[PDB]
Amino acid sequence: DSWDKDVYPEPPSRTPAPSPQTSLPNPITYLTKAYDLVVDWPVTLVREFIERQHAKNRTYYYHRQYRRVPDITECKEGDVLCIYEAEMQWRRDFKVDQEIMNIIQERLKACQQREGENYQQNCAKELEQFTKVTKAYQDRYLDLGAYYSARKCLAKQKQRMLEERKAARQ
Amino acid sequence: MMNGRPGHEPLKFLPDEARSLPPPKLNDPRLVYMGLLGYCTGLMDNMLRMRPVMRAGLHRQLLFVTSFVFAGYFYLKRQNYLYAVKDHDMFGYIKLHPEDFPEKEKKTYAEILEPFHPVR
Repeated sequence: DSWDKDVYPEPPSRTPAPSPQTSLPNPITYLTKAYDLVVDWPVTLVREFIERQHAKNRTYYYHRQYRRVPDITECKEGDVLCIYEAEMQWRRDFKVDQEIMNIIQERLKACQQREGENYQQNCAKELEQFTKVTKAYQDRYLDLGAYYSARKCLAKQKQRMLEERKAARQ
Repeated sequence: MMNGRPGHEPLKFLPDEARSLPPPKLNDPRLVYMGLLGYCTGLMDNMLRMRPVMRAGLHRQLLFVTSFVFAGYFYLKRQNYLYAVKDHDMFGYIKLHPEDFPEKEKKTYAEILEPFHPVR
């Protein structure tokens, strides 16, 4: 499992013990035992062989990290070099925010499927997280247009802060 | 507009100041295209004279390519001199009249307020 429960939380399963009142045999138990002995054993054998071959030929890869270039707020207008660097950084952060929204939505869907009939009560914190991140995403990225850019995002943020400051006057 | 400049020799192809310029590299796309045009001229001349297009008149095709490259080289050197002296005059005039070309201060994107136009 390459994933972690810090970013994909999952409550621990609570399965009940079997309490068979009837004297009839369980065909599900018979079929699961037969299915294990017929299918799961050769599959785990060939997977162990593949894993030991990978251990024989083990390689590593890394996750690239970008240093923080100066923001567009300190870039002079008409200076296309620093403007280009800030625009590329903004597009990178935009893609990261898209994947953050994907993570939150997937977490919410997992909560809904796990709870089932109790999703209106037990997914309150997941829905709250989804609502808060949706509101923040709408505040930073909505209505930018097809030609979205760091300049347009900055102009939208300046307009929103001006409206908030004018509302805070009274 | 540059014919009335000071120190303008009349009907001079390549004045001595052009000798300060670096010459064309002699294998550069402009001269290569000039030679290609000369070869195409030779082929078209053969086809219009109803000769074999490529295997006829090899001396004629060689002369076409050679003359095109030669004339293109000297004309390219002249045009390089003309553009160089144009930029020289422009920079000199800018240095001579700095009050008509002030260095404007471009503010950063933190003091200017670009109006936001929402697409929705």
